[PDB]
Amino acid sequence: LVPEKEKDPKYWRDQAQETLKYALELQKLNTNVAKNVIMFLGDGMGVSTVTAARILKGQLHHNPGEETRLEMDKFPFVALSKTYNTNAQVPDSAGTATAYLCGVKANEGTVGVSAATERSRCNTTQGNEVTSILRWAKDAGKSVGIVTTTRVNHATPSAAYAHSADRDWYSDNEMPPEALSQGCKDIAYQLMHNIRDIDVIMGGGRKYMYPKNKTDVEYESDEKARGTRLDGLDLVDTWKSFKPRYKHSHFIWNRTELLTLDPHNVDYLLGLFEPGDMQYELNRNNVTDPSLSEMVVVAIQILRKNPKGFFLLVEGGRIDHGHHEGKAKQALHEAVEMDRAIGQAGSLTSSEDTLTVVTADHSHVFTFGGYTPRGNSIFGLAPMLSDTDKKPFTAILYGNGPGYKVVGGERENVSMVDYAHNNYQAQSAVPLRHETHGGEDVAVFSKGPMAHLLHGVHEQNYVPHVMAYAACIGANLGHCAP
Amino acid sequence: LVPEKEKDPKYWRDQAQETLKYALELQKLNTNVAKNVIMFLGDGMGVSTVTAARILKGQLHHNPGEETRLEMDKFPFVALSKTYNTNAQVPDSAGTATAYLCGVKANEGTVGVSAATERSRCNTTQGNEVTSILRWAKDAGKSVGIVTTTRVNHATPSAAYAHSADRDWYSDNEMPPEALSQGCKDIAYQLMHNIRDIDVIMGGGRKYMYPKNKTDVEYESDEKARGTRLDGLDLVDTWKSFKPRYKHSHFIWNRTELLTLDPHNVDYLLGLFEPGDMQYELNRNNVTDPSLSEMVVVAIQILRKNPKGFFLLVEGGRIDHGHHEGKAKQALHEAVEMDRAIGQAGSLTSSEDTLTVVTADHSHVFTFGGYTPRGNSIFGLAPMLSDTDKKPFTAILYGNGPGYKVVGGERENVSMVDYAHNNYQAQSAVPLRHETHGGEDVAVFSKGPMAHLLHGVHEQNYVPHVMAYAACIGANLGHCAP
Ligand SMILES: *[C@@H]1O[C@H](CO)[C@@H](O[C@@H]2O[C@H](CO)[C@@H](O[C@@H]3O[C@H](CO)[C@@H](O)[C@H](O)[C@@H]3O)[C@H](O)[C@H]2NC(C)=O)[C@H](O)[C@H]1NC(C)=O
Ligand SMILES: *[C@@H]1O[C@H](CO)[C@@H](O[C@@H]2O[C@H](CO)[C@@H](O[C@@H]3O[C@H](CO)[C@@H](O)[C@H](O)[C@@H]3O)[C@H](O)[C@H]2NC(C)=O)[C@H](O)[C@H]1NC(C)=O
Ligand SMILES: *[C@@H]1O[C@H](CO)[C@@H](O[C@@H]2O[C@H](CO)[C@@H](O)[C@H](O)[C@H]2NC(C)=O)[C@H](O)[C@H]1NC(C)=O
Ligand SMILES: *[C@@H]1O[C@H](CO)[C@@H](O[C@@H]2O[C@H](CO)[C@@H](O)[C@H](O)[C@H]2NC(C)=O)[C@H](O)[C@H]1NC(C)=O
Ligand SMILES: *[C@@H]1O[C@H](CO)[C@@H](O[C@@H]2O[C@H](CO)[C@@H](O)[C@H](O)[C@H]2NC(C)=O)[C@H](O)[C@H]1NC(C)=O
Ligand SMILES: *[C@@H]1O[C@H](CO)[C@@H](O[C@@H]2O[C@H](CO)[C@@H](O)[C@H](O)[C@H]2NC(C)=O)[C@H](O)[C@H]1NC(C)=O
Ligand SMILES: *[C@@H]1O[C@H](CO)[C@@H](O)[C@H](O)[C@H]1NC(C)=O
Ligand SMILES: *[C@@H]1O[C@H](CO)[C@@H](O)[C@H](O)[C@H]1NC(C)=O
Ligand SMILES: [Ca+2]
Ligand SMILES: [Ca+2]
Ligand SMILES: [Mg+2]
Ligand SMILES: [Mg+2]
Ligand SMILES: [Zn+2]
Ligand SMILES: [Zn+2]
Repeated sequence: LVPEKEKDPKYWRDQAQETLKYALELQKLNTNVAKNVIMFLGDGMGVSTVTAARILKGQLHHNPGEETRLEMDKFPFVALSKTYNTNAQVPDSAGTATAYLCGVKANEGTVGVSAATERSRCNTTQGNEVTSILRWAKDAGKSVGIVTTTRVNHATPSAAYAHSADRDWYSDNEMPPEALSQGCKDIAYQLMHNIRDIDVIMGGGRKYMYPKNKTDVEYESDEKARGTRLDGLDLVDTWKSFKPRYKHSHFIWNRTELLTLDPHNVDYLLGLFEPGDMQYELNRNNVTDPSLSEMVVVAIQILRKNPKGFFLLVEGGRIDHGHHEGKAKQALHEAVEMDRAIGQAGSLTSSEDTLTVVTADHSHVFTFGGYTPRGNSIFGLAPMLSDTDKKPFTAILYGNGPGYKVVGGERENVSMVDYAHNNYQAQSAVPLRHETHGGEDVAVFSKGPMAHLLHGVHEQNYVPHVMAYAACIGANLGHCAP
Repeated sequence: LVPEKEKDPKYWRDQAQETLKYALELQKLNTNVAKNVIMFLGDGMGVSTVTAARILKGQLHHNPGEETRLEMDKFPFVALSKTYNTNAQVPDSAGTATAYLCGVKANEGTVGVSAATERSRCNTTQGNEVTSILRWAKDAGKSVGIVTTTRVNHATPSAAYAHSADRDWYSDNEMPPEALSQGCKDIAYQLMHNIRDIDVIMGGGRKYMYPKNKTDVEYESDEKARGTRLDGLDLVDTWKSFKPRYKHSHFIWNRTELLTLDPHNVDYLLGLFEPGDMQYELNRNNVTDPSLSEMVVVAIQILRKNPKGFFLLVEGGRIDHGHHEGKAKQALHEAVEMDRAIGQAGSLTSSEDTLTVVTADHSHVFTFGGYTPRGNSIFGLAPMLSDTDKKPFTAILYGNGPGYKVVGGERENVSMVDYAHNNYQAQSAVPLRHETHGGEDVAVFSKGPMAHLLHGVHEQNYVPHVMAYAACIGANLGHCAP
């Protein structure tokens, strides 16, 4: 390939010098207070995923891809974070969630409780609850918002509002008899009850709000889509029942309604768009369900109204479930979508008053290599066959996962399959039903007020302490001297 | 496990707040000029590797390891860098070397020349040479030094002094006939000939300095270790012949001589401790060959004398051949050794005048996962057996390494192997003679004067432009503007 400009050294020299110029300008720091704080979480968005998603964004624009700049690559400050859990070398989504949201690391499986709480032991929850940055923001008067493509009671969003001993306790249906008897409340219940005045809530997880065997509006025929609540409660009503009557509060379940809403009119918005998790972006129906980008836009429009500010938590989410199934095309595409929503949030907010942080809870066993040439598709094959089995191999390869396919002592001859298909599973070293997480460190991109405080290699619990300090919320309100 | 201190939230909160205080203290930036510039290059040290080497270091101290802090983890500033070559999506060791040393991105295989030079096309070299930061320093009066565990003529260090159309041209013995007739000179020749006043040069690669069929001093019996220069030159003598007589210039080949040298006496040092690349740190002979840290200590002592300053290029090196051979235990120990050398250099220099940068040329398809518990050995197994083949699997798994083991249609039952052996090769998805590189981005840790300028995600060619600007060398000397 080699573009003709990339053959000339002056091109690279000017490129670096201009980057040097801006780097020198960034010595003048943004010490302003963070009126708003927005946190993007790519579930499973390791540095390997970020690079591959960069190539994909550019390749979808008929470019080689390596030289493309993701919206998160345009953030000025980058830092790594150590994801290890108190119990787990390779962490889960729940324990990490307690770290970057509540400011404390916890055991695998727990949500919003310290390491003293034992998983599935409900009687150890009491006294060990840890509040999240969401609460600190609402307690400081700011509006709060949660947007995700996974269930609203999934592990990543649940750490914002709930304090449960097990992340699997989505509704009272999944709770064991002892847990209910000890007084534990399910995650869905805690969504409406813990913090009642949560301004914006959008995402999947509809079935966990309606009583059991109740028929779902979008899929009335689906037995899976039926409600799960043994309590016989309409939590959707319970949502508005805690809201003041004089305040306009709407519940929506499909995209047509979402686009029709006027943000100046809506003071509280609850949107459950699917019984379970929302579909992948490659499988989304254009008319019925909304994309993450549009969902983030309407949220900011609603939340911008509060003069005290707002906190918004967005989760790409589905990247995790994508890597879990070994379908790199699904996961990588989800990552590009979140990047678009990050760029849109840049047009809806100002860098002077809004602190934006893009990070991930953990990495994955996703590997992308094979000495591919410049421009070679991110889902493409290696240039040469393996010296051993004389068979070609994909550039994308997983360590462990369901992509391991060995036919009778021979690895799959990939030249005859559709490896570019959306649901193709790259080869694996160890067969597993689902691919595992990764203990590697993840990146933290930060732009805005006090983003230079997210420097270097530090722990994962450190991230929310920076945001809270910049916004003058939480425990350390020293950024604004009284 | 669950450390008892980590069960209390106040522990994490205090620790995070402490990180905040120093983060704010780093708002006072280091605008001093860089008298000295030290660059550590972990050959193949991806984000997956730094985390694993972190776990290893702490575990060698009978600790869990995840909480351990590598010397590079204590650097204040981290940044990601784009490694792609002009010809290759997944880069090689040579083209990357041209970027972070000479400031321009190049084709795979070319060293010290721009993207217009074609691999093995010797007649395209003239006019396309790009100078390195090593040259800018020696042209600026500072002493210069190269320390590596690979051959002194290998790909990574060669970009410092040489401008060759092919990295395989170690000596004239490996050069094709047309290259010689077109006037191309080998790398080893260019080491002594391109830059005559290179103060310190240490590493392997003896055979490329001595005439053909000669005898290696350490191994008189090995025919492979016998010299290879068909031109019949003693490049060691060529070294001293260019050095001034009034300046003391010593050549050493074993550890006993190196530790006996007095740095106050030595003005020029050439130390070749092996015919080829030096041994792994796990197989190094204590008396004959020195560790990288020992080489760095004495090297810094010699170069510190120059009052105008010094530049030192260090390469852990053997990390790459460790990943290539699929033996993670070899590579990881190599990485920890490089980290120790970073700590040694930290006491020998001051952060006020010395800019230290640690980066990598590329990544590897090396990943570790499996939801292992806290402390589980980095070379240990997963907690549970795979649901598919009902056999255990190692935590470390390679994408496409030689570790692929199928015994009669089934992957190897690892309960029967010594996965802790130093030469064990973790399992892979695709069998190859050597494991491939990785298109993932690498980290750049920076401490010292103007280290805050290596921020965010930028290209790989940008690293030397920061160092040159801080040291007031190269084209842009505006940092010391009158
Ligand atoms: C993996 O499967 C592929 C099938 O896609 C095998 O490669 C295929 O090889 C056949 C012959 O071996 C090729 O068909 C024809 O071969 C003759 C050679 O005499 C030639 O006249 C034709 O031009 C044509 O190539 C076929 O094209 C080729 N397919 C591809 C996609 O390359 C491959 O051998 C299998 N690998 C192993 C290790 O079994
Ligand atoms: C992978 O290798 C391991 C280790 O050789 C195999 O596990 C071994 O399986 C045998 C079955 O013949 C076990 O023997 C049985 O053990 C229990 C008590 O341990 C007892 O109920 C029986 O009387 C019988 O002796 C053996 O202990 C076990 N070894 C270890 C170390 O766990 C495993 O089967 C191999 N997997 C495959 C798929 O071949
Ligand atoms: C709406 O979604 C449908 C299907 O999900 C898309 O329709 C495709 O349109 C392209 C050309 O635009 C055709 O090649 C495909 O065959 C169509 N597929 C189907 C199943 O109808 C449509 O592009 C989407 N519209 C958007 C995203 O605005
Ligand atoms: C999405 O949801 C709205 C929910 O109201 C649906 O619109 C309703 O349609 C029924 C009859 O089907 C009418 O009686 C209601 O008045 C409508 N509601 C509103 C607010 O207009 C709508 O059908 C759905 N849109 C899609 C794409 O399914
Ligand atoms: C020199 O290297 C040797 C390894 O060759 C180290 O001594 C080894 O100690 C272990 C510990 O049980 C023994 O298994 C080996 O047999 C020993 N080998 C030899 C050759 O003594 C020794 O500690 C090293 N010394 C230093 C100063 O690093
Ligand atoms: C390393 O190098 C030194 C010098 O090359 C070696 O010391 C020599 O030892 C021999 C005996 O084998 C003597 O005849 C020479 O006079 C010594 N040279 C000097 C300059 O003193 C030494 O043998 C080597 N050490 C090792 C472990 O190989
Ligand atoms: C709660 O649970 C366990 C029994 O599962 C028991 O150790 C203990 O007595 C109870 N209380 C606390 C505070 O853990
Ligand atoms: C360089 O190399 C080849 C030698 O085979 C020849 O075609 C050509 O004349 C030369 N090209 C240039 C630009 O010197
Ligand atoms: Ca829907
Ligand atoms: Ca030796
Ligand atoms: Mg999630
Ligand atoms: Mg090398
Ligand atoms: Zn996760
Ligand atoms: Zn390399």
